[PDB]
Amino acid sequence: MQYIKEYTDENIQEGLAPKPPPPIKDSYMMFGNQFQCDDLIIRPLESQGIERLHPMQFDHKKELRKLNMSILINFLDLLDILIRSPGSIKREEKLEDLKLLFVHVHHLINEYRPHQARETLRVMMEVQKRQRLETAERFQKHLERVIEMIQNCLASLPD
Amino acid sequence: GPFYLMRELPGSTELTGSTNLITHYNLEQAYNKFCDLPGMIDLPGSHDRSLIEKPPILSSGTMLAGFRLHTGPL
Amino acid sequence: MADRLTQLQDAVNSLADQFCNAIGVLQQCGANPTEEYAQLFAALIARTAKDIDVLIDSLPSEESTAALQAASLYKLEEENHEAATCLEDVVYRGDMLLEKIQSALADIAQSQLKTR
Repeated sequence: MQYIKEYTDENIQEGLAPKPPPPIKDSYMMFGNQFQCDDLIIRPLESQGIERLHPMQFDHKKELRKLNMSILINFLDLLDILIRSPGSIKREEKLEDLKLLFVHVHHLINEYRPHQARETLRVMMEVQKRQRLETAERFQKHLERVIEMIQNCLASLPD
Repeated sequence: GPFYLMRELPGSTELTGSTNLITHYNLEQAYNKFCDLPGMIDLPGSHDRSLIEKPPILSSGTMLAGFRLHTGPL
Repeated sequence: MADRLTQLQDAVNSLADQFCNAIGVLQQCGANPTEEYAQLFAALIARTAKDIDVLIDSLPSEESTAALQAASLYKLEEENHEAATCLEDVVYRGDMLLEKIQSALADIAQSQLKTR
């Protein structure tokens, strides 16, 4: 609601005395609730706030096939660990563990999208070339019709 | 091979709610008995400020006394 | 949206929401009803599990990744530029023919008006 005054009052005056715009920053930005740290990797980072159990290979497909059995077996182990020990504390760590697993699948699956995004870019470059050639050939064809026409006219004129 | 984050399940049958808790807690014969005492009380006496006694219980000089108060026979 | 990622994510969410309520529901409502529900629920969960397995094979492998795609785009960028030149070479021939015929028709109209 409140406009800034002491950084704007010096605008109505000529010459090179008006202030320049600020150069581009290369530091962390504090605007908003979000941390929004500068030069963040495009892929989501689970390095901070999440424990890492991932392999050196970093292949999503191998992990996805293994992760699926583990969540399912845990689901089945969580089903009967209630009867084996109702008053035990470990049930809520299993839910949390389950929550951690849920955090992981989505985190791992999101790995594919950046690669997927890159693929979308290539067709745009590719399709225009497929379109530009057609326009040029069509134009050439149209021109040809006209030229053969004026040759017919030049054949019929002097006779 | 092993799935991620397998662990050891608890002891095979510890104390659960799937056991018969009463027979384990030695209370069977009382139930097998059980499954008015005013009447029980009534048999000893006649029948069974009963409004006043309850209120008194809700919140929760024998020789000299006799000498002090005299009640006319007729 | 016809996207592989959207379909895979959706299946996982249904399983999470579908199974959390179902176990609670089993605890919630207790002969004939309990047995049928067990099969009905097992059926769906089983179906979802099968679907997840089917989905993983479809996605692309480690080879031909994003860096490779960018590399492919490079060679492509040069090709596009050349294609553009083709049309700029094609043009201006119609323009010169058009200016010639406008000059000719202007001369004819001038001769027609001067012969009077």
